[PDB]
Amino acid sequence: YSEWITQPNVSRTIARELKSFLLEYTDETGRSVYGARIRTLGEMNSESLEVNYRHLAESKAILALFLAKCPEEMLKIFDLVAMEATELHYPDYARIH
Amino acid sequence: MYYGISQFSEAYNKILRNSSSHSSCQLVIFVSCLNIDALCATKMLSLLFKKQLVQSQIVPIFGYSELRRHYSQLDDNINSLLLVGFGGVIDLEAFLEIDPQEYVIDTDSGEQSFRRDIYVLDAHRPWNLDNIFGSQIIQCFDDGTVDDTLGEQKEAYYKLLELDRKQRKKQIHEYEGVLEEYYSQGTTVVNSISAQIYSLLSAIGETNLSNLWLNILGTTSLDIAYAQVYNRLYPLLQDEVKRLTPSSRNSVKTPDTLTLNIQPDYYLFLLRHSSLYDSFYYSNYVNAKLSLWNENGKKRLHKMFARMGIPLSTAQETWLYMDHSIKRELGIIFDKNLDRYGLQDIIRDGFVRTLGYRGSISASEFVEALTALLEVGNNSAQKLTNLRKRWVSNFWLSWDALDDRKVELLNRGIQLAQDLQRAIFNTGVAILEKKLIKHLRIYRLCVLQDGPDLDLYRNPLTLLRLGNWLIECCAESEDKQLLPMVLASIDENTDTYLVAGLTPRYPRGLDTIHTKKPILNNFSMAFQQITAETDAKVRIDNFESSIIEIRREDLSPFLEKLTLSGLL
Repeated sequence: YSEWITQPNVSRTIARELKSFLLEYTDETGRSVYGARIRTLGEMNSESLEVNYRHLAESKAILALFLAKCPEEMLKIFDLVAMEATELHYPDYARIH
Repeated sequence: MYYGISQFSEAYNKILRNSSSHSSCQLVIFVSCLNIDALCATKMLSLLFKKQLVQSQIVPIFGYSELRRHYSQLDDNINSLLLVGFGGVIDLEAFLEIDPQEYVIDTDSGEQSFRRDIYVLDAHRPWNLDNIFGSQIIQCFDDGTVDDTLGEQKEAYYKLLELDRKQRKKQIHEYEGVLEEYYSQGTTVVNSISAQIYSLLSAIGETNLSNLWLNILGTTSLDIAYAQVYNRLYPLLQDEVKRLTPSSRNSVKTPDTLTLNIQPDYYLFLLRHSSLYDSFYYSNYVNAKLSLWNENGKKRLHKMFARMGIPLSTAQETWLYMDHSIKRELGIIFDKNLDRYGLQDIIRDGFVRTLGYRGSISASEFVEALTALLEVGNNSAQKLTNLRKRWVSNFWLSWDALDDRKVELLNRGIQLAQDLQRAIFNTGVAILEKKLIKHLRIYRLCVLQDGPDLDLYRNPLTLLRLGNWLIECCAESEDKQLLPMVLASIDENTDTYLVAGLTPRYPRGLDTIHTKKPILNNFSMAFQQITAETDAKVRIDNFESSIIEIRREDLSPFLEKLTLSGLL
């Protein structure tokens, strides 16, 4: 599975899918939790994005299965995707973190 | 018109002839304390008369009663008096019990001379017609308004003077009505005293960099309240700065270089002597723009500081110790993320003075420090007099703060300015939480009954600073219509409230057709008419007419009568 994740096209696809999951995951009340999470992450400069396992399991489940099986590389990839999303919300956030 | 701009030098020469006798001191300067522009003007005149070695007396006055008492104590030898920052709206000869016949000497020959000549200098527009026209002792330094817009008033006043049947009474009534509609107008200011005396000095030709700096400070003193006048006068100061600066630009910094520069001076609070985060948090404009008194305000402040990409620790670091990267890209950073939150008007160009290696300083920070030094520099009618004594004493602290050899005093003034901004901010947020402001159809009353540091607001400038905070905050509330607010503060030692009639102002940077029309503070005649009737032991002595001291028991009836009054 880890070698499968190391494939570049797979890496880019997972990056885009995690971007979409962060920007568009909607709960019962309808608000996108992770967009506001990026908002708060930038505002307090927490540098850490608390992403629930249940949210990633419910939507795009194979990503959660991979994470539970081979977290080593997708930690890097999802961290980069979170940084890019923070750049979207907070331009040039790389200065602070 | 009495003294136009072009003939100020004539008044200067007349005063020099009258009192350039070093054997005595026949010239006395009266200055209204708790007024930055008057302090700057008095400093200009003091330096000028130090040049010509004319002995002078400088007396800081707080209240009208003090002025009349000093004039009663004033000796007859003094043939020249100077009033700075007051006296242009009230009947001085009636106030000081003055007739031309006692003071006139060498009456003959169409001319008249007087044993004591008094020269007033204030820019309050309700120019007293009996003082500007019907006297020779009172001498006013007009700034071009009386000679241009009081022609009809001049004609009506002279018609009444010359006339002391039915059509004659009709015309007398018409002239009196014209005079009255000229009166009953809120006290407003169109020019800065510092600019007027700087123009006089340029006519005399004794200008220098220090006098130009004083004029910049005096003009900046009116920016917070009279920003339209500041914009009107800014190009003249800019041109003077361009003219006087030596051509040897970009010279190596020596401990003796004194440089005045025109550079981006953002509309923040003590930027160069406080953290950027605190400058935003304490800036009246930003606070009014986001209503920081609510808990959402601080979160949105962090939101901006994140949005620009500036670390909060960096923003909260002292200005001198910030990284040179941010200190050299502040302008671009503001360009990128200021229009997003509507704070584009923060970016501004001002004058910065640098004295060798002592670091730069902006005019706004300097005038804030001076005001802070004025405010907190250090049975019923006795402790109040002690308060007047302390307030007058703080005037000399603020005066000596002007000396470049007393930078330690300037640092204390900066610390006092920071503390006063903190206190006013906290008081405003507490008031807006408890909603002490009660909205009516006449004025939004707000009385502080108990709480923290209430003894700070018995100083008139502190109450005015709180008024500036709250009026700026309410100005950005478009839902809240234009309406004056009234502030009172009980003095437990004296058991009296300090009622401060204020005036609404247009939001800074909001320039419209109605914005060009100034707001007129009609609390003067309302206060005086309410006080003349129904004796309530009210103490109206401040040169700023919209400030009174009222008995604690009589506060509520006075406010009820004022509500019954529709004058304002």
